[PDB]
Amino acid sequence: PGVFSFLDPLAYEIWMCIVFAYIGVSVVLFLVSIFNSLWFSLGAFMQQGADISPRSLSGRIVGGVWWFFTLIIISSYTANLAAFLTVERMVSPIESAEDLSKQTEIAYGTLDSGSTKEFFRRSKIAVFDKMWTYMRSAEPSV
Amino acid sequence: GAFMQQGADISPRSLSGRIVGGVWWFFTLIIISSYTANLAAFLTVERMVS
Amino acid sequence: PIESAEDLSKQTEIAYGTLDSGSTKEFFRRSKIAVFDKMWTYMRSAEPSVFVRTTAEGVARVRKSKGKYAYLLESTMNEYIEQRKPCDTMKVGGNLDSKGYGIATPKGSSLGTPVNLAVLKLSEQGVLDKLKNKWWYDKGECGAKDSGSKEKTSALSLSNVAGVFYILVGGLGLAMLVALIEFCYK
Amino acid sequence: YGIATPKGSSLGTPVNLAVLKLSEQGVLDKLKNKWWYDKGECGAKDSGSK
Amino acid sequence: HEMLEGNERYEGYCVDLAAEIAKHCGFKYKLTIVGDGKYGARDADTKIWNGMVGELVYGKADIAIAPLTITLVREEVIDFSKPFMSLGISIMIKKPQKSK
Amino acid sequence: GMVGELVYGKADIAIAPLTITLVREEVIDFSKPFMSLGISIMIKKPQKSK
Repeated sequence: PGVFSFLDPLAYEIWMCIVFAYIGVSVVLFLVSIFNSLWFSLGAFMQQGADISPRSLSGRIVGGVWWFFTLIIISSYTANLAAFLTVERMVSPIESAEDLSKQTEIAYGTLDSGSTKEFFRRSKIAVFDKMWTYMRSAEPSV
Repeated sequence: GAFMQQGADISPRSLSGRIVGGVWWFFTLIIISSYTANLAAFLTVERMVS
Repeated sequence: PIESAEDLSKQTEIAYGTLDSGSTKEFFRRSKIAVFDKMWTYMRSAEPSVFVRTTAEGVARVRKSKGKYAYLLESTMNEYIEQRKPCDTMKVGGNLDSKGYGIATPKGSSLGTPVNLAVLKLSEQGVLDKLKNKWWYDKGECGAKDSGSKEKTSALSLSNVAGVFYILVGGLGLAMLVALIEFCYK
Repeated sequence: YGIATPKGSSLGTPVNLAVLKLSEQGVLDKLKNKWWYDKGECGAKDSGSK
Repeated sequence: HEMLEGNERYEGYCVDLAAEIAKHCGFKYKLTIVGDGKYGARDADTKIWNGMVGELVYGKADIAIAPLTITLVREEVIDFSKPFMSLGISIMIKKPQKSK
Repeated sequence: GMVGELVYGKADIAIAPLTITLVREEVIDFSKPFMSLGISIMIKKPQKSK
């Protein structure tokens, strides 16, 4: 585990851009209205974005687009964070024997000579046949 | 009443309280997002027991 | 992204060509069919030359185009490359014309008649359909469909989010322009 | 499919060669498309089903 | 291949098909590669046959087990058996992903 | 059938959808094929929307 597992659903690059847009919008709200306006824009990012415009309006449309901007990023992070977790549920922790022959990421092999390798050879069952045909031509030698 | 609507007024904004909730909003923004994501996978395919 | 073959002749963003000499190029030349005639007229006067020197060039030209070039060739070679790394090619739609390979004997040979009968017994016993299934899918280097189930791609990109930043700064550009026309009136 | 002639018939070799000339001149692909898509009844169910 | 000798040097579809044809017909066969490495064609000026189709006509081989495309120009000098694999011209595009 | 009328002299050539099988190639000569085919799937038009 660990703390990162937070920038896994959201790329490293986008974390720096949302902070730039945070200060990129907080500086536009400073010109429409040095320490009290930046303190207001932090109290504005805290709540959607952008007041004291008063009302009307320049400011209204600064955060009105920033709200739609910040409403989107939080919707994109939630969706992609749902995907990284659903794939872990859908993979099936290997459980039986036929599940091993359904994927090629976790390769498999037997002994080069013995009752194990000979069993997959002369096998008439469907499941064991695919495993041998795989391991017979699998490179490198499983 | 500040936990009710995101976080932290009566600073007002200026400023210390605004960063108390300003971080608390981002803190409560990620947690609520993490709830909907894990609960979605909980309604997709469930075992749901041994 | 493309299903049938008549669809790919209806656009020009994804240029298409064949081998510069062979059974494939001559088919479009003498084709009395409506769709295939329009394809030859385009490739006949397409610049730069959509034709390639060797068949190996036609596949390398599809893999380097990021999806802006398609090569026309036999269904055997196309289905075969689809099962080879990096699994970046894909057969789409049906076949254009009907053709086939065959075993050849000298005329008036003792092998002629027996071998010909021998091919049919193999085709009906599923031997030909099994050797085919052996040397392109069994000994292949890619799933297909076995790759649509083992989709282990859970990535996230920045290029998708860049649009919301555009409308933001574009909204701030309209905001500062409105800001400048609000400090003058009052 | 293929055209069949009795064994040892004088039509065997000539008609066999004839099928290749029709296939390589596109006449077979033309005749195929003539009685399948041209004279077909579902002109809107073949170009929209892709 | 530099450790083997004979038919066992080679492997592939037509290699396995060569055995099946020999088995259902009973004859000892020796897999040899075509001299010029070409398929079946006729020159424009010399009008001499080259490749595998040429070796059949001129008596340099006995049978051809290869991806030989059944064309009318070859059916005249040699005998083509029934087809063993139907094919046709298809499209090769850029598969996913893309991820564009 | 048709292959019967070829072998038994009651015909000279068969131009029809006659499947090329081994049992027939032994009694009559087939010409080169004019129309390749195979077994496929026929599903009903997907009832989209709904």
